[PDB]
Amino acid sequence: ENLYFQSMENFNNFYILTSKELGRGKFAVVRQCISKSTGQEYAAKFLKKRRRGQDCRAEILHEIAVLELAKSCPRVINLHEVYENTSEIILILEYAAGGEIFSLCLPELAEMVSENDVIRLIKQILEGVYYLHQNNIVHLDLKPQNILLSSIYPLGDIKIVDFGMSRKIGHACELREIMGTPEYLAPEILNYDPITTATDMWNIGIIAYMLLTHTSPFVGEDNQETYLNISQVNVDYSEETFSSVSQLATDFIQSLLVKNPEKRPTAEICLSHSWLQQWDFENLFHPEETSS
Ligand SMILES: O=C(O)CSc1ncnc2cc(-c3cc4ccccc4s3)sc12
Repeated sequence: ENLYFQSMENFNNFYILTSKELGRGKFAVVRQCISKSTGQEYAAKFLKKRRRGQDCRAEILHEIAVLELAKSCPRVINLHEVYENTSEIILILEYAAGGEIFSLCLPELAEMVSENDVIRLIKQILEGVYYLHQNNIVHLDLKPQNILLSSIYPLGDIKIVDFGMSRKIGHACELREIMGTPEYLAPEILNYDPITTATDMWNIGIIAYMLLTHTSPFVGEDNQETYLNISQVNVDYSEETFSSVSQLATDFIQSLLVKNPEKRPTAEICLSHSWLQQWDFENLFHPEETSS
């Protein structure tokens, strides 16, 4: 195999890895790096070209092609550079210093996140997913671990990451598809129904539910119970779980967590939801009744 991307010798001339390991999966590791020339921080993602006995360089090229298309969208993590060695393709990504939005979904941080914050983060996620869907990209892995923040103190802006599972509308629900984290899989995936933009909208429903309740809508004692919860759309909307959650947020979640993907609103329709309509109080409102 000949290498396509910039050499490893150039990587090590231009960047130094730091002792901050950001992430590790079976066939990928993310490590913080610093430009030796500017001191700017980046995330270096090391993708193995050989996985499960399969040559994956074509799939990695398709993933880079999707990041490259979304680089005008500030809700999507930006790709800076690409390097390659014998076993890895290395993505130099924008560093999202706040880490995962998942942290905001733990009971511990609940008291540090307002309704205002949750409304803004969901609006920013919808802006990203709107942009992807207008370009016929379905992300298909929008778990809260795949939405990052530019900062937590104070609360910054969202960055969608990890286009490993992304496809076009109408692609087959193959073996890769049906191997997400069980609790985050849409009902149409459990039924090997075809890929829809509606699958991402299901996941935005889950993210809102988790930010607002600090609980998982679908997870059970075991995968069997998780799969029953999803396939039956068995969701806890109890007075105890929702005592401090507004009706408008409940409406937003309930419009997305529906079994039939065709009944879920689009990203565009979600951006017009009454829950997300808020006036910045520091701006001067111009009413319908003019002074003239
Ligand atoms: O998985 C991927 O496809 C890319 S992951 C990634 N990309 C860009 N910037 C950051 C910052 C991270 C952070 C993770 C983490 C964990 C603890 C404290 C701070 C942080 S900041 S992960 C990441």
